[PDB]
Amino acid sequence: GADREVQRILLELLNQMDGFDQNVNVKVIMATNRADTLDPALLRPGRLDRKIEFPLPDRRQKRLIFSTIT
Amino acid sequence: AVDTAEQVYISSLALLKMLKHGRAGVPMEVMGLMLGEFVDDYTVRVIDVFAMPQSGTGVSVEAVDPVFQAKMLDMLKQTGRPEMVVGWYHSHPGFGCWLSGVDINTQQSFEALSERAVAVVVDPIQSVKGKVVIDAFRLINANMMVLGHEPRQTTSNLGHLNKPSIQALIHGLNRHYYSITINYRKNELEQKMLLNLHKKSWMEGLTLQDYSEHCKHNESVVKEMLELAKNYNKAVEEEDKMTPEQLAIKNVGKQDPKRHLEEHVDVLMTSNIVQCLAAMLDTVVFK
Amino acid sequence: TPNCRVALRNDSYTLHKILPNKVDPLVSLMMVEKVPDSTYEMIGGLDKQI
Amino acid sequence: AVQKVVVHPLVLLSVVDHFNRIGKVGNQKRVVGVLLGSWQKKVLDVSNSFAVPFDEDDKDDSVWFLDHDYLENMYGMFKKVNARERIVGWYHTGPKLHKNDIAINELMKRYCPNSVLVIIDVKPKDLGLPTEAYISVEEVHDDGTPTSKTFEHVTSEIGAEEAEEVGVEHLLRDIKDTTVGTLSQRITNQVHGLKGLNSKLLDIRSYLEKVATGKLPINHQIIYQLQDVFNLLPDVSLQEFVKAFYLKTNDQMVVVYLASLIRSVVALHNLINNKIANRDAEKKEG
Amino acid sequence: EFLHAQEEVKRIQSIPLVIGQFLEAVDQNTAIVGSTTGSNYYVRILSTIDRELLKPNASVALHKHSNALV
Repeated sequence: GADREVQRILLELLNQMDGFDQNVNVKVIMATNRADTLDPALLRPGRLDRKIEFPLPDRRQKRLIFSTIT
Repeated sequence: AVDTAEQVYISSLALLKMLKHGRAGVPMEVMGLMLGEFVDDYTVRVIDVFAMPQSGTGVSVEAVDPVFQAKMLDMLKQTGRPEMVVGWYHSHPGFGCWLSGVDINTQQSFEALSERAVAVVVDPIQSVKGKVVIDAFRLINANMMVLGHEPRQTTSNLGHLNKPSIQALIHGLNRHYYSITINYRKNELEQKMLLNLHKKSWMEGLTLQDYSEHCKHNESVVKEMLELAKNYNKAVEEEDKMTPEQLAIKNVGKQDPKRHLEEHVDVLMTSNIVQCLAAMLDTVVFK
Repeated sequence: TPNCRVALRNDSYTLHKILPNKVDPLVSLMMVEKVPDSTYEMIGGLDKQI
Repeated sequence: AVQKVVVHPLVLLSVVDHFNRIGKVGNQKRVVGVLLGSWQKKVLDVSNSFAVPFDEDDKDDSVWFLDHDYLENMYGMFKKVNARERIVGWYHTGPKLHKNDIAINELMKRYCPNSVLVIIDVKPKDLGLPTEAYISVEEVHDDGTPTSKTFEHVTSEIGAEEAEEVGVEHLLRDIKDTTVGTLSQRITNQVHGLKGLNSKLLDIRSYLEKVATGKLPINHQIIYQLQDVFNLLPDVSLQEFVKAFYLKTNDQMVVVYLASLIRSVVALHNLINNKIANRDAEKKEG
Repeated sequence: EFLHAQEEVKRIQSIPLVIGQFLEAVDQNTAIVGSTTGSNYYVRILSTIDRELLKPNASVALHKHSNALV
């Protein structure tokens, strides 16, 4: 059903990010849990390149997180 | 079978009844009959019009109740002034200057009853600020088309400002016979009464209003003209040496010299001096 | 001129003016691309292949 | 009981036409009917009118007749076509009011509890007044004065009916009674505003003079209660202008710097542009 | 008379407008706007408002029954 509409919305967002073309110094970042389902149009280099994974609390870091929060 | 460049002397109160009835029954396409009399063939005059509630059936001849119409006519004869029924009016929000199929049918019944029974289209929704549409036409029999068509008679009057709508052209109405010219009974003792009394502002010109909202208004005025400062700045460095009109056409900015003209500055200047003169006039009155 | 834009009328929809292209700007980028430069001078190390 | 009434620009002309059409055979000068409308928030409005032939005799002002069955049938038809419309009062022409008004009000108040009277000046257009409103109050003239009729005037203002702006603009289309031509129009606004102020205040001065002569009964018990404060209100003290020497004169002097100068500069820019164009055209024509 | 006439013609309804997002200013006195329900139709652009706030793909305001750029 409305999935085609979502695809068209992403297509326009791809159009806008291509229209950006480094004209100014603004930045765009998406946060996702799994990038497997994401469309290749954004996933391909030339539109967005830097892929960063933020893992689980990393027990040594987890104790650091608790100390910071506490 | 004679329909010259006919004109309707519609009355102002008939207009007011039309707009009030249309404003009341907006989406219902309320119906009514235009109370006019054929003093002669083409100088039809309408002095009064009434409002009737459309029945739940819709656009039907029985919706205009005959007994109710007769009682209303008797009431007008006893109190007021009697007037014949040779026309009808209808708020038409659906589309423009033409008649729907049912409207054509009920107008045909009216034409059978009356002599002409003009078909008047008044659009209550399109009339918003300046243009109210009152177009009147006649239904014709099949004989008028097979003879010399365009029943518009030999004169150069109904061709003045005769622009039937495109939906009216493709309907038979406003195309069967002609479009009737409209006139307004702007007689004196009536029109002078309206202009003198209704649009009443007679001692309201003494308002002072020095700084009721004007101190911050002047702040906005300075800010807006500061934008004009940047705009009139931007212009003086554009100012190219290649016939600046050539530069201006392809680089329109609607700046102070071009669109935000001196007239706006005059409006600001007039506003200031008016408050000045009013304050100063009452200051010398304060004795 | 086919594959262009035009202006119509309200009811009869009669032509008013042949507008410039509107389909192309809107859906120019769906899954394709027009000609880039990327000249062969930038391509290097694969001379024996080109 | 109503706080105030507001008359629409919707019924004034209808009443005048009704006066004209029924005055062809009835030259009594007295046209009596009912004004219909609505009263919602202590603001009474009139939306419809109707006239009935009406004859009078000067003998105690008790000779008259109406068509009440036809008038009642009109009200039922008007309510059937528009439920919100109701008889808000009854109107009579002839601003020189006679004594039958109390009998008419008593008879018609079965349609409206707060019966009101309305006078429409069909021929008179004195300054700008189309009509006047009247409220019936007979609950003792004053604290220490004898009984009287005392029909007072509830304040009336001409309202702004909707959808009639299109018609009135098309109707007149000649005077353009709007702020158009801001400078000149406001000058005309100042002109008849002074004309109205001078005429009305002269009327007040004449009333004070005639009260002094005593040829007419004196309604001082409300005249001085309303005019004493008017006279003693301190709008003549000029020391607040001293405290506000720059009341706006600062805005006056910036407008001189920033409206007259700006107009001079832009006009100067146009002329020197034209002079350059004319000089170039003259030199390069041949 | 003509200053009065010039101040006469500038009524333009002066009434509550509506929004259909502008697409792009093709030329002067001609334009293409997109109403929110779609119904993308060519309109006429008045000289009152122009490039100073006529950015290509920003939401604009249009007359209620006219849908004209204001």
